[PDB]
Amino acid sequence: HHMPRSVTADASGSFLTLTFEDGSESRFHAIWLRDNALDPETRSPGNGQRLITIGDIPADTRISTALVDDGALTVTFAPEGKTVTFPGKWLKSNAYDTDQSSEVGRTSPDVETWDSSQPAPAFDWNEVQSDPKAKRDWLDAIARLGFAKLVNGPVREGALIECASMFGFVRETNYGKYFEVRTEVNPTNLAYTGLGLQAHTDNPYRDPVPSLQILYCLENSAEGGDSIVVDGFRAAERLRDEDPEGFALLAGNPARFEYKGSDGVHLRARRPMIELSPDGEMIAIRFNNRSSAPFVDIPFEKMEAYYAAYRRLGEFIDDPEMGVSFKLEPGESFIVDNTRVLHARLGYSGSGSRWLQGCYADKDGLFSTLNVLNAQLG
Amino acid sequence: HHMPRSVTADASGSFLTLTFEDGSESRFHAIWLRDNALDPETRSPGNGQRLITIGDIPADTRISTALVDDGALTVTFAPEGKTVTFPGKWLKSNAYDTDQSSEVGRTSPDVETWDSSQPAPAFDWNEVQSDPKAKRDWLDAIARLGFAKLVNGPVREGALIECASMFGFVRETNYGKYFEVRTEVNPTNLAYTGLGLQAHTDNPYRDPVPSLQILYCLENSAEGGDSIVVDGFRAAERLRDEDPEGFALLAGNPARFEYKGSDGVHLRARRPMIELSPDGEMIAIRFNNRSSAPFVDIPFEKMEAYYAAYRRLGEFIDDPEMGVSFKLEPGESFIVDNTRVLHARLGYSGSGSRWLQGCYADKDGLFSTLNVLNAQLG
Ligand SMILES: C[N+](C)(C)C[C@H](O)P(=O)(O)O
Ligand SMILES: [Fe+2]
Ligand SMILES: [Fe+2]
Repeated sequence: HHMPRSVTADASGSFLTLTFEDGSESRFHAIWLRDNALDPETRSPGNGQRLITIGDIPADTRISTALVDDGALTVTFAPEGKTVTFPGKWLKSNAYDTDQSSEVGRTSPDVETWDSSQPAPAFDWNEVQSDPKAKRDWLDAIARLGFAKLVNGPVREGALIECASMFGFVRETNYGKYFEVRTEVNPTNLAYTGLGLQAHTDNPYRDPVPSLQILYCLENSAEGGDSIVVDGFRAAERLRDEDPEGFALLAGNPARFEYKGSDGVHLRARRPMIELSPDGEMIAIRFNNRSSAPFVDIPFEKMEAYYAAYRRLGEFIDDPEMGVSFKLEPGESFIVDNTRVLHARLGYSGSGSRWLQGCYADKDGLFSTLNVLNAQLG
Repeated sequence: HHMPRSVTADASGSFLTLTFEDGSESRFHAIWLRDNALDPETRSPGNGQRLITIGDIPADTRISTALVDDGALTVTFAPEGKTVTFPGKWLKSNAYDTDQSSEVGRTSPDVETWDSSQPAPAFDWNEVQSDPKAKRDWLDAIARLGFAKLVNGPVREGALIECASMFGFVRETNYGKYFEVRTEVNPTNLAYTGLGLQAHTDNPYRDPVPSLQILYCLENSAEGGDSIVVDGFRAAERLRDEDPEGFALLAGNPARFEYKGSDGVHLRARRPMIELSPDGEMIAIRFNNRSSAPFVDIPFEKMEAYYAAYRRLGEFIDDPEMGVSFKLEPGESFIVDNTRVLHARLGYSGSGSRWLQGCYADKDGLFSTLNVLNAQLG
């Protein structure tokens, strides 16, 4: 099935049809094959960079001659007269003559959505540093599920920056490379500190949104206040399955977010609460009650139904059965994919203090590190 | 103009229609007005953040009474019995009943597109550093035009980091805090050679894409090495106006991008070459011949047309009448909005030396700095 058997070219030379040993067929256009040639004059052997532009490829490029031999495809292009070969495995892996799904709001096959039945993934600080398999599994959990907990870390200021550096790079803001989250819980504030905060993604007013968030515990002597995570993709899925028109409104119209502090910070963004790829795949969630700004982009005739959908998404986010809760002891931390997984805490149940440190990092670095680890372990 | 004259409420109480003194009308829904109330129980007086969730607003919310007085609208909401006042100017500025354009591929009102007919805007290093009016003008140019030169700067290694610090924060990547743009033996990227490069946006394989790039000249004494910038929005507009089907193909299907230039890095992204907001406004351009990966997300029946559109976009990008060309002197630099404005360079050779330094920053910080300067200067 990854082993090519034979090939036929069209009389035009505009495409060819590759038949594999299992009977399956896959068609490839001449232009696509020429642009994706893997030979040293198309792709630099040293760095993999393509050496030619689309403009460099003759617009009348066609397949002149083609043949399957010993697991590979030989193709010669006219009018260049250029012969290249493609390994069979590569052609199958990079095929586009497939039945690509067009389901609106579908999740990527790489991710798995969850509710309160999902245990919090937990990994050991020392093991992820010394065991590449543990590191791979830690980062893979953040990739697939959008969060993971790291335990047995050092009780040291700035330790979260060391965590970030294990896979990527910190998104520095006006607040610094990291920020302090100090809480004092006492009878004078327990009326409000004793209630939970609505789950949210951080900084939807930043474009580009910081794509990972790390929260790291240094001190905890206050009862309750468990951290909680909610899968924005699951909330969005539930809306879509119940109410596809409401989902389409939240995906089809941008919201506005703003943070205009008294500390000389003024951040604004214009993005939808549910962000889809142009072919319908769900790629990001932005939900934060505190920084939502006037919605000026939604037409008058859609505003009521938009608000109804918005309210419904909030109910799914507020649903106790959607939240995964956990304790953070000193030296423990968690990361969330801040383009997907919302976070908050439950109410505090007793007096004391807490000291967390917070920072942002970016997913591209995490995915790169994961890719490198998979290649090293594969 | 923004002075309310009169108001009518709908029979349902679901919206009101505000008539201003110039005869213009604007409708506002009960739910939208309630959610946007500016009073101390809905919005913090200290930081302007929202103190309610969408779920806190009653399900039955409607307008019980509404009156115009002292250039403002006073509205009472049932069932809360909550009365709030909206200034006339606030209502005009935050109106959504504005007959929003649905022109696909339109640019934001805040940007202005360009070609080779406008000389490069240039600002002075010492002026932007000391004079906040000059800084504001420089940053506003980058915001509106996506491009500005900064000249008469220091011939010093790392000076670009000082430049970044004038408005925001460096996005550190695999390439470093900053990178050395010079010929390297065993280059990790074709930028590190003497070759000419087609106009491109940096790192389309990175998601999130770096939103700003700084390029800073230390040496440019070889024959060639001229810089060219191209407005990707202008190129996209031309394709839109000439060939709406081709524009739709590039906006409606994701491309793939990949960089694996050495061991220890493997960056991938799945994004369209033309990114639109869900309401059709142009958001971003991603275009890079060197790191475009096999396009696997485009149906077989659309791939030929997709490539034709990609070719045509490339022709607009390569058009000499689109490119703004200059050769940097030591201590001169430029910034591009890397989500919009492409940069290129001509190959260099012979005696002499070329040495540029590059780094990434983010637009969110630039806009905040600009927003703060605008407040402080008026
Ligand atoms: C090497 N680099 C200058 C940092 C990036 C390249 O210009 P690319 O974004 O085209 O790969
Ligand atoms: Fe938060
Ligand atoms: Fe570049």
